[PDB]
Amino acid sequence: AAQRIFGDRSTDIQVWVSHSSPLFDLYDNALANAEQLYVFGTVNVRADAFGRP
Amino acid sequence: ALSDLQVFNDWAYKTMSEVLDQQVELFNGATRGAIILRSAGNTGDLSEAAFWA
Amino acid sequence: KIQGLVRPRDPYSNADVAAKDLRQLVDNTIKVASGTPPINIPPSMLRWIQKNP
Amino acid sequence: KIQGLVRPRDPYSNADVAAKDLRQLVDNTIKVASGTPPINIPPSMLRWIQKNP
Repeated sequence: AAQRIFGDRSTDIQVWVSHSSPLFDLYDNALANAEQLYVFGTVNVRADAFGRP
Repeated sequence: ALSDLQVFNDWAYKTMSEVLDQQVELFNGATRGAIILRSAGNTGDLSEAAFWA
Repeated sequence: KIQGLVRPRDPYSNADVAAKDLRQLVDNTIKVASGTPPINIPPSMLRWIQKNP
Repeated sequence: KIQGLVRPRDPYSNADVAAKDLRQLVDNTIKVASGTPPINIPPSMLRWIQKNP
């Protein structure tokens, strides 16, 4: 939803500087994946924003 | 005292300029030949071509 | 940047066209100052415990 | 760790800043002494069943 900004030139976004807590929030969401996108091994992913670290 | 001084600020002019804001690379290979971009100069306002129906 | 650089023209017409001007947007870089609080470092304390000051 | 080692400074102000003396912390490895309750091994107890003490 943030990637929606910058329109077509949104691939220019390289990294997402964030705090440790958001990362754990995402990890928590990956541990309890609603849809089947994550597995025991794929839960821990630093690059989550379409390959953006 | 810095206050008692005369503060000057770096001034400069970038030699470049904004040129566009939309990805327009949509020609030939870019569109797998969907949109063709040729340099074909033709006379008149119409370039018609008749084919058997 | 020039907005209406490309304009639809009629080769069969001769009418006045609005004139465009060249603007100059300005970028800015603010300066930040940082310091260190006074650090009490007397040579007597270090020597008393055989430490090079 | 010298806390607040870096602080904002105003180049246009002369406000005094409190000093920050250098100090060192100490770690402690406590010595734990352990023993075995006296073990009774009467040779008679094993001699009666003819087993080497």
